Amino acid sequence: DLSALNPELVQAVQHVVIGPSSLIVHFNEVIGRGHFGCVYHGTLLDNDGKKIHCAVKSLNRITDIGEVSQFLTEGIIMKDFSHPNVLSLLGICLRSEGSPLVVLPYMKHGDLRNFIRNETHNPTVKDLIGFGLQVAKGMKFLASKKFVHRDLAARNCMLDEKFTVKVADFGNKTGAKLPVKWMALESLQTQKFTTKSDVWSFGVLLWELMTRGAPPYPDVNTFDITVYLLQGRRLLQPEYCPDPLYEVMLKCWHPKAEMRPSFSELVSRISAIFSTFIGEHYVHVNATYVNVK
Ligand SMILES: O=C(Nc1ccc(Oc2ccnc3[nH]ccc23)c(F)c1)c1cccn(-c2ccc(F)cc2)c1=O
Repeated sequence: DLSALNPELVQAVQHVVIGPSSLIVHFNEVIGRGHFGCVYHGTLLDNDGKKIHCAVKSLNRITDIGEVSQFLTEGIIMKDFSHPNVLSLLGICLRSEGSPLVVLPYMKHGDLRNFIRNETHNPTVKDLIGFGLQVAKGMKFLASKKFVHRDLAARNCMLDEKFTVKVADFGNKTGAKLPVKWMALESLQTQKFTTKSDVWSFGVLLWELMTRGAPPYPDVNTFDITVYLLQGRRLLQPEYCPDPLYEVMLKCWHPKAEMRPSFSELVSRISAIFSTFIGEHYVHVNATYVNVK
């Protein structure tokens, strides 16, 4: 039904729409398979003189109407998400006899977590610190628009052919369903999300980077993370992590949310650490983290 939903709100879906003949969505070519997400290879015909390859995520036709909204609603968020360290949507061409569309630019290298784990790759201490700096830049931008991510993690970050990191979100709320291992104390306790709780999340992300994609707190259950922290615990210093960068992770996990540094100060602090390295140090994988989920 198009008569309709929110005939004054869902009008923004006008701009984000493609022309008559300018798209081809192959299903023999599958970008993957999420869960309730349409992840397939996709071909787009941009005006002309341009050949754009993208990731296609447009949902079924007569799926319903109340479950359809929640979708076209989240695709709109990216309307004004224009930063080089943030993912954005190419458009939404709603078919007449097919379905309404969605489009995300194609990322050659996929998800940041899987890239660092591949053994055929050889990142250095500088490479990894540089991936972290790039995430801090995107968060400083989202923070300024008063936008709260809620799920900052290395698996939600993307990587293209130039090695530019793009923050994104791969489309219950009590105990198990949420990302309890990336959450701040106040968040786990009261279930309310803020930018200062995005800072906590960023420090876990910096941990994943220096261990080359290891899982955080592998011995502790999600049901009891609050109890484990409240004893006075934090993740350990990785082998290939610089002293000063560990001091920064500790600051992101400060007990009082208002004492944590801002994304602005993080960008500042991390660029200095970065600037003192050349690239003569290789990071190898921990045997004990190897083959662990
Ligand atoms: O539908 C989203 N995202 C998404 C992310 C990755 C996806 O998979 C690929 C895309 C391109 N190349 C690939 N190669 C292999 C896999 C792959 C993919 F299909 C979709 C999305 C929706 C709404 C809001 N936001 C959003 C953005 C910034 C933000 F900061 C928070 C939320 C999103 O990200």
